Amino acid sequence: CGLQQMQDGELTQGSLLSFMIYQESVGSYVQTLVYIYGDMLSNVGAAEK
Amino acid sequence: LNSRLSSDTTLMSNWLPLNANVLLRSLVKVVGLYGFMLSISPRLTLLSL
Amino acid sequence: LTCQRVRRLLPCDLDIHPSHRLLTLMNNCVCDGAVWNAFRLIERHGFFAVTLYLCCGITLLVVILALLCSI
Amino acid sequence: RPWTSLLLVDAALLWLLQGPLGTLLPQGLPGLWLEGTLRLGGLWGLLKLRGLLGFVGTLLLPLCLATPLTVSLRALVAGASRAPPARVASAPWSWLLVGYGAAGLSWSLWAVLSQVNNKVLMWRLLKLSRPDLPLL
Amino acid sequence: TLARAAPGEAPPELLCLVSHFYPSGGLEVEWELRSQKAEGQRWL
Amino acid sequence: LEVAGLSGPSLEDSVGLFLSAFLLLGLFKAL
Repeated sequence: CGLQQMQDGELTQGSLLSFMIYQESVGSYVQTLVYIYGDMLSNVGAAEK
Repeated sequence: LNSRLSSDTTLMSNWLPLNANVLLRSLVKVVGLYGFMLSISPRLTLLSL
Repeated sequence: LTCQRVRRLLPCDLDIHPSHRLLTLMNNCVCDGAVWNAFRLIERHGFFAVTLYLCCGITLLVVILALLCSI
Repeated sequence: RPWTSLLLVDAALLWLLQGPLGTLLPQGLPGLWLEGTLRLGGLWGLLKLRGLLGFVGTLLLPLCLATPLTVSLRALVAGASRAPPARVASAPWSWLLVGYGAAGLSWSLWAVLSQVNNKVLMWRLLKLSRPDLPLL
Repeated sequence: TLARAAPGEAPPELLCLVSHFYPSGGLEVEWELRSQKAEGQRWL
Repeated sequence: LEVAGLSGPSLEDSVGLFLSAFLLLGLFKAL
């Protein structure tokens, strides 16, 4: 999608690279947040007795 | 009962040092990264969700 | 991009087990060192924006501490 | 049965809106919004009358308002300086296929997505961890 | 940049700039459709 | 002179349709 936008002229190469870096970083951070929160919940709830 | 008292208690607190650190780092960073990628391109930012 | 000068072979965060890591499209550019550079971010987005974002991130943790203290 | 009836009724409504009914409707974002509202109303009525809304109602609101809403968001981010958007019925079959796919995928994701015990146990753990507040 | 959609009405106004020519007089600007005589209001 | 035709949706258009449908169905569940 970013390559299509850049070809259309909406954003330049540097903007595309910066956005890809930032968006991949936030994707990784959000996946880590979700996984770690679920892991903590599972570990706490497995000790229900 | 002894198995509970010696293993489920370990499970209940087995992740704080790593999971807490990772969660807090990601929480600190995500807001700023989203702000940056909004500054570059809100269109691609909405796409990234 | 000077980050793409080297190929990242280790996980960006070393406290994450390798089996739990993600195979990223952009190696060595999405690592926290290459992204969260204070000087580069201040040059590119301004001092005020970076300071505000860091303050918001820190206030999230302050809110978590306040919630834990309400107990 | 219900899926074929939904497809037939949707096709009939789109064909009607393509004809003289569409000409009355305005052009642009309001035109698309009004077309979507009419589509949703027609589907809701013709399914309530035939008693097939028990499990297909969830898919109605997205399927009918996914095309207009999308367009609006674009005009709010990339700007409205571009040409006025085309109506759903007048658009080619690819847009309808993509809309069906989007509605189905969203429906499946929401089915998968729809905990209290875990939350209360975590709150209990926080209560137990309260004495360690200075260290945290 | 080519032009916008043409579902009916709303045609953009076309500007034709002829720059840095001498003498001022004798210039004839004509509008065509591609060959045919273009239709639309014209002025300078 | 460009004209409006039966152009197919772009990939970004498909992603936007999916996101809009997801948001709308979530809202319908909410209310």
